[PDB]
Amino acid sequence: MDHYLDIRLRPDPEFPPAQLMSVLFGKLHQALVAQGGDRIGVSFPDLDESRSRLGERLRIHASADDLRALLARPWLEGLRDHLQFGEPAVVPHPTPYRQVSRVQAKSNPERLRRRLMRRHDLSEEEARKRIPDTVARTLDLPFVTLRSQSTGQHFRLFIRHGPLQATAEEGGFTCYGLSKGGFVPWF
RNA sequence: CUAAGAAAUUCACGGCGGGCUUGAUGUCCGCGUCUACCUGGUUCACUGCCGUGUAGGC
Repeated sequence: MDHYLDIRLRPDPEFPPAQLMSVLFGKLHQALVAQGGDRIGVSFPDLDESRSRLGERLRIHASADDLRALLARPWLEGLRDHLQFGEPAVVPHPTPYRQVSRVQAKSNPERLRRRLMRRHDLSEEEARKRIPDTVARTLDLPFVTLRSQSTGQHFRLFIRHGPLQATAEEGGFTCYGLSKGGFVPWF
């Protein structure tokens, strides 16, 4: 979209940058659910996929002026000191097919044992013998702390930038989920 | 090529007993331990679509 807002976090000695990225993402999710718009894209530049750390930048995509003003205010609700955001400028158009989307993994076999026991396959000890073992525990690289709101606990969130094959531009949804679920123009 | 050249000391045994170390004593006075400080990077869970497996929500 043509309403991008790059945000560059100011270096603060008291706070690590991912600890503020989690608060920025939480305020963005809370005030993005609160509006009437449904598909508002979110992209993560400065990605650095060699040292396994998320970037210090963040951009939005919303095909309106009033909606992009609402989301310029939304991620900046109350903080006003740690963001140091920019101005909405006219975007270039390479669009190299890069789609950013959520992924999920299973590292707790006891939840699978609970689901096996108390929902479908009513047993006591067949569950612990049959499938699980202390092996094949997955992992995913970009972490977001993301404390919950509606009676929840601290749970990570993992995201993937897709294939950057520069051949064409396939149309997709702007956002599926909290922030991003589709393709965005990548710079 | 040596004050050279050689060589069986061998046997036995009862050290015994007796005894009052005694009393006496004033260690004793003094004292300033001060000063400063980010545990923090770090709670990958709960429960469900689902016969596995692998999609999703917060």
